[PDB]
Order: sequence, then C-alpha cells, then structure tokens
Amino acid sequence: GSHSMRYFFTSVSRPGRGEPRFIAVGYVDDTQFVRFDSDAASQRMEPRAPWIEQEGPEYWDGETRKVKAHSQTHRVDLGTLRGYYNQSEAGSHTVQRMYGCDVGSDWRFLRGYHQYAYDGKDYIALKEDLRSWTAADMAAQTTKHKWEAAHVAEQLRAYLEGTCVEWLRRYLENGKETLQRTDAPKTHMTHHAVSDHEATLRCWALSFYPAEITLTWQRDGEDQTQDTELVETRPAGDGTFQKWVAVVVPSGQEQRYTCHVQHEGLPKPLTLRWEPSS
Amino acid sequence: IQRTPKIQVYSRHPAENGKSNFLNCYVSGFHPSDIEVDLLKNGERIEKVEHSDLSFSKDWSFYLLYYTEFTPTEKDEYACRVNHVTLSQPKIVKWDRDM
Amino acid sequence: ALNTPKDHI
Repeated sequence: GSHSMRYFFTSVSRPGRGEPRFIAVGYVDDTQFVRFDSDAASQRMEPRAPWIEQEGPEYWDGETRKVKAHSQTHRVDLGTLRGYYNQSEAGSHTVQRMYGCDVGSDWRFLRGYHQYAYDGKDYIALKEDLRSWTAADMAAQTTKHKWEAAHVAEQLRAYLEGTCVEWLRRYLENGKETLQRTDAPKTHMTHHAVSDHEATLRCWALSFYPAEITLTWQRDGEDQTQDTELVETRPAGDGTFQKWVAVVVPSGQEQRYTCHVQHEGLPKPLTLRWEPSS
Repeated sequence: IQRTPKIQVYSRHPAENGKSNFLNCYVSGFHPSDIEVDLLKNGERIEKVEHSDLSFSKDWSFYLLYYTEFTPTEKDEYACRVNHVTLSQPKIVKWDRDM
Repeated sequence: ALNTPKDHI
C-alpha cells in the first residue's frame, strides 16, 4: 500500500528557569521508530522499533547531532516569536513542527510537507508545490520573505523528494516483517440493555494496523447516523489500534442493523450482525 | 489557543476478571501540552504509570497515552483523573469494560 | 533520517 515517514517536534518554553522542554518523535506510517526527549538522561536520539536498531553508530551520532540542532532552532524561534507578537517574557509558549513524505504503492514520491505552528495555530507551511510558502499572518509574512531570500524551500524540496523517500524505502525493507504486515481488525459485536425496551449494539474493531479504518452502521441496508456514537481511533499500547461504533435500537429489532468495517487488511469489507443467542 | 482534552479510559485487551491486562487513559485534542493524568484504583493514585512520547494531530492538538498493568476484578473501581488549564476541576472518567 | 533544515523563523 501507500506509506509515509513523518517527524514531529514540540518545544515548550519555561520562562521561570532554563531551556524549553523539547520532544521529537519519528514515525514510519503509524509506527513510532525514534524519539528524543530533552528531559531524558541519554541526550541521544533513541530507537523505538527493532528494525531501526540495525543502524550503525554513525547513524545514531548523526541523528543525535541533527535532533539537538532542531531543539536549538526551536529555542531561537521561541525568542523570535515572542518579539514578533510583543509578548511578555513571563509566559510559556509552544512551537510545533512536522515534516515528511508520502509514497504510493510503488514506493515513489507522492507528496511532501513541512509545517510550523506557534501556540497551537498555523504559522508558516510549505505549499504542496514545495516551492512556495503559506504565511498565516503578518509575523509569518516576515518569515516568508526571509526564507524566500535564503533558498529554504529548495533545500526542503530536495530532502522531501530525495533523502526522505530514500530512507523511507530503506526502513520499509529493513522493517518488512512488521511495517509491510497489515493487521486486519479483529471484530465482534456486544449488546448492552439500556432499558427494558431498548439496547445498545456496539461494533468493535481491535488490534488493527494501520490506524486508518471506517466503521458504519446500516439499518435495513441504508446508512444510519441517528442514535449512533463513534469513538476516536485509539492506541492499544502494543502498536495496534482500536475503535468502536454503537447504535441504540428497539429491543427485538437487532437483526435490521449491520456494522460495516473497511480496512487495508481486509480484501472485502466485513459485515457484522448481532447473533440473538449470544 | 486553549483546547479541552478528550478522554477515553479502556483496557488493551477485552477484560476478564482475574486476568492480567493493561489500563489505558488516552488524552487527545488538547492545547497547551501541560496536562496532569493519573490512573486511579478505588479513588487512589496508581504509582507505576508510564506514558507515550508527546505527539500531535493535523490540527496541532496534542495526544498522550498513559498506561499501567492491572488485573480487573468484580470489586475494584478503576478511573482516569485529568487536570488541564481548560478544566475548572479535575475530570474523573471511570473505566467501563464495555467501552 | 532527519533533515538539516535552515528554517530559522
């Protein structure tokens, strides 16, 4: 299928004392594979998947130097942004950055991205063309002009279309046993009386990977959203994901309702119905 | 910006009384990142609780998973207690094995 | 692998 490599960085200023808290995480698809936390003892980029531990000491040294350099860029950014927005030196502020690349089923480049936020709002982002910048406000417009004069988008485009894709393909190969394995959802339906006249039917999808999934209810073959509840997809804690969808129904009418499950790991979507003797 | 956390409290595996499992509290959709999350057993804070590395969604809101080993029983009550700048008082969400 | 960007705000 399609694949992606993404890096996420958050720095939070600490006005009372010291440097910002900095946390970096790298993912291949929905699998975390590296991390850096400025509060941790190692002060190194650390592995979080078995297939990345295959990499040699030059890799780990290089990733640690680069991730610490990202932390210092965020530290300078926080100071600059405080000045741009004429803010007090007393408050805590946040910078977030995400970048990465997507590839298709053939592992060729599809799309690249590089985006920044300040205090949880868009600040500046590279456009889909990997040439231009989207500045959300006039402070970001100043950054945009500076970056247009310093050839920044060219270097980012070269990384996103080149290096990013090349390392993604290397990791997909090295970690094939898990990264190229699809875990189809393990599905079941539960029934919970809500009164002596009605009951909730809950359609579960467990232990699946990747996270992308669709759960829909139908009544007599047509989509149903009234009296339904769909929870956000959530991590199981072992690398897989979970989700459920529920519908409130008149008791005795359970057979009209079907839950439909769509996922990359299923050749054909699944259909579930309540088994009345369950 | 200020965004209130969404909270889901659940087990890693379908729960069976007397069988070891993992209790999760997934907090998501919040901003800023500072948050207090405790897992409780009979209203008391569980000591050995671990958490994921801070990450975020397309809209920049944060998410974290807090987790610990636990053994569900007929008598014990489990919960997640969350405090954030957006909450007037800490929010307690009880664990229900059906959700 | 990480980039070495010059994205100084």
